[PDB]
Amino acid sequence: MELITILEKTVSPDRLELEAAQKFLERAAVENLPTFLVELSRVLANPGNSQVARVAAGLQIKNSLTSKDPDIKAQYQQRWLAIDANARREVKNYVLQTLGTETYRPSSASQCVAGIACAEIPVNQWPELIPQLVANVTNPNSTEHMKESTLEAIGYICQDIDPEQLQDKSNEILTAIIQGMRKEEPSNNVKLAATNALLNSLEFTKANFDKESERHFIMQVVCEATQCPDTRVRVAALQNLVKIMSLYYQYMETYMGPALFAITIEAMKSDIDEVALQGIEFWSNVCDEEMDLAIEASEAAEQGRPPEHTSKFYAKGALQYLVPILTQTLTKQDENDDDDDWNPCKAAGVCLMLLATCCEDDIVPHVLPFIKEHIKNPDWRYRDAAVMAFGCILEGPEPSQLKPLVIQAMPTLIELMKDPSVVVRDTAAWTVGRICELLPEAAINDVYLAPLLQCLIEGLSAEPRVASNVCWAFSSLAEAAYEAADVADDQEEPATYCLSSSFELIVQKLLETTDRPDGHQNNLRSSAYESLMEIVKNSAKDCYPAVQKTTLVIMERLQQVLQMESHIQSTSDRIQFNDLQSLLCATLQNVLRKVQHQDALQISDVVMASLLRMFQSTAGSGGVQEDALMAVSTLVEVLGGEFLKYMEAFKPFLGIGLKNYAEYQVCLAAVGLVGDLCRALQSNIIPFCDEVMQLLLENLGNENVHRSVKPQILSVFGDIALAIGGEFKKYLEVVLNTLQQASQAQVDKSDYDMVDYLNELRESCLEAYTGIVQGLKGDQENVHPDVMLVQPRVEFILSFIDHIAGDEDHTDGVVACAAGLIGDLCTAFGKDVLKLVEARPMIHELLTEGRRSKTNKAKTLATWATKELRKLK
Amino acid sequence: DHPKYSDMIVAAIQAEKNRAGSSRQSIQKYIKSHYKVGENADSQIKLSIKRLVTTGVLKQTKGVGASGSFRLAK
Repeated sequence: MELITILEKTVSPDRLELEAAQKFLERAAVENLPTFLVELSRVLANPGNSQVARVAAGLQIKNSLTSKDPDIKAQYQQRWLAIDANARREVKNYVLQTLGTETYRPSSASQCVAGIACAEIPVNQWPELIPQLVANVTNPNSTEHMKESTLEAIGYICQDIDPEQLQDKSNEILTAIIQGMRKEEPSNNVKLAATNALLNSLEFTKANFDKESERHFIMQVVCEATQCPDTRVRVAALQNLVKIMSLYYQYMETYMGPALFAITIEAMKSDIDEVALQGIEFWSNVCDEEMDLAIEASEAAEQGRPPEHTSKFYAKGALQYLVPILTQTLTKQDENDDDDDWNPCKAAGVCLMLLATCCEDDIVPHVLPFIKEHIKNPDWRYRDAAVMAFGCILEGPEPSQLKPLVIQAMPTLIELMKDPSVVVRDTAAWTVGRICELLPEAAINDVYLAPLLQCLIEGLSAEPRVASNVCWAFSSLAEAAYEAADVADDQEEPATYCLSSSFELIVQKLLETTDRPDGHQNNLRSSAYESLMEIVKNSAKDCYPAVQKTTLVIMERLQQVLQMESHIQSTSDRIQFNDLQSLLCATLQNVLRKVQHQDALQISDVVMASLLRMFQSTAGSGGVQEDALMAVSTLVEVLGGEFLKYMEAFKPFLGIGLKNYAEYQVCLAAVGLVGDLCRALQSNIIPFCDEVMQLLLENLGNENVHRSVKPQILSVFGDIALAIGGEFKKYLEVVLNTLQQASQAQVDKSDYDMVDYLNELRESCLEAYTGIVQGLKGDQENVHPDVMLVQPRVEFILSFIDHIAGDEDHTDGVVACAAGLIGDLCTAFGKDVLKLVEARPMIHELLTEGRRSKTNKAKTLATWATKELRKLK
Repeated sequence: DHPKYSDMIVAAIQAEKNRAGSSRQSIQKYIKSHYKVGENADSQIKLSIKRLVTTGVLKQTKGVGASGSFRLAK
């Protein structure tokens, strides 16, 4: 029987009938299902099946032909070419019937077809059909739906195809296209899908489009398309316009006046929402695109260069009409403002600033009177339009008009930023920063910094909605206070600033202010929580009375935070909460310069107890994967990372954490953790090592283990060395192996990808030997154990090592290993000494260099090698 | 075995390369393009990008935060 039945039966209460299904499908994947597809194609072709069993059938077939894994999709393509053509092509044959005979939200055959096509179009395994498809659409006798779901399928195909493939049948496709694009076609679904198909195909069109005539003929059909009521086809078209606009930018002069301008003016008048959504995002694209015309012509006339494409200055003739409507348009506000929605408004604003830069002086006469009229409008949705419109033109127009207004405005502004209407002071302050931001009239205040800050202190306690343009106004204020102390010459960043007298209040008002419930208004939270790491950055704790107590307060804020995050069931809520954490991994950074050697350490320990019980609850969910570790690679440096009290908890969860096969990068982190561990495993570490022995054997035995983590394997034993480490130095040779493989690693530094990290590992084994030799110095363990039973290979062990040592000048890290080699190499034995010894140049370059003064210990080591050298002759 | 996603991200950005256009949306759907990762790809990858911006790996161009268009630093 048929699988489609099976899809229904994959959810059928019959256990065995489902297991047997989930059984042939996992075998057939391996088996390759030679007929399976044909049978599925016939039933799918049959319109007599419910949409569900068939969409599911498309998901199974899909999952057998394409995949969200690039590779698996390419293998399903190879698996396809492996399948016999009779049955495969036969499947394709029955698959064609399904087009139109079903409804599927996602076309899966399309995505498979395009994916595999990416494999058969290249070899032209089945590119013949396309022309037939062309005839199929240039002559239509198929019902609406038959041709409809088929056009949606072609869209998906153009999408999922290897861009370098549907070229072979592009001509035939263009034939199909021509017959299919006439204005007469009725179904908006098929039409839309055709536009979306264009959208998917826009990548490699270039030759067909390199003819002005065809694109324009298209433009022609598209114009016939611009009056149809269905929104969807229009959207797909404006989108096409945007991409055609970006790549092969072409003139709309023909349609702007005839159709773009009239349509737009009434749409502006059109109170209906049609204008508001479908026509405005694209509109923002065209307006800036036009800005490209007024600046390309107002510089072409300024460059004595005639543009290949010429502007028209519709905007100059339209600036005046435009300035009053958009400014009046700023009144439909939303009291409670969360900044995550996209609407005509944002597009308009970007165009306003972007265009405004492009905009000529006409807008200023059109905005100044508007500013006057609403800068104090009693409303809130109205009062904003004047000030906003003004602040958007502070940089776009040239300075001749802009600089004077700011000049006389500045005296007025100080009083204004203190106007009873709080809004005037809020928008006023943000705007002032917007002025020094867009014009350079003023940089510092002397009789207002303190008074203004007196007003700002009081501003600290209002509603969020009033506070969001205040956090940045404050930022710019910090920008200003830096130019009242800097002068002409200056010492290191000054420890004391006058507010420090009242600063403590600042720091004690922020935690409460920053934690209010009515956060949804005006996107206030983020703008406060960021300036913090900066204000913390922009703060001095040298005295640090507050960093301490305040720090414990910070814990208290943290604790407060870690309770809604102990039960975060929403991804956005959990993600939102990592914002503040991120901000903490920067405020702590802005406090940590001073360890303070007492209270800071104790505070960390208390906090650590806080950090870890949640860690004692962070297991199995991937939580707190790296936010705390970053801090950790800095806490150990505070007291040398002794960790006498800690690591008791560390033993089982990481002991199973070293047992967890899945951790890879996770374990990577524990490695820099272990790096910090080298100064704390001072005692009684011997027994829980048999554990380490299985885990170390498993990871080290497998090659997969990171090449970098070779030195860290042994370099973190020194702390264990203080008490309860008992292995002797039989590991010296393997370190003589690592510095032997980095030479062996034929790392061709042709590209800048391997080097950006590379000279890090050397510092690893370097710290390893340094610690070994320092704590203990020995030439070899039992001479060499391998020579005992690797001797024949030990010849070469000394001949390719002789080639390793062939270089006259070597990197310092390699040289350090070599010096030790010089010693224990003359202590190992005399076999093959004369031939291997007389192996390389710079010997006289080195002897001369050796007799030179101030040579170190290494030069002396070489001479000793001469005792054993005087053991053969 | 999971392949390194960030390397893919760099390859995708290079793949979705333009010296004018930089908008993140384009790169993002490019990731939507070709194949697809686990449902939480957007969140985890996006955070990776954000954090490497914080390290100063890349320099802002347009927008603010992961809503924008951005260019490399010098």
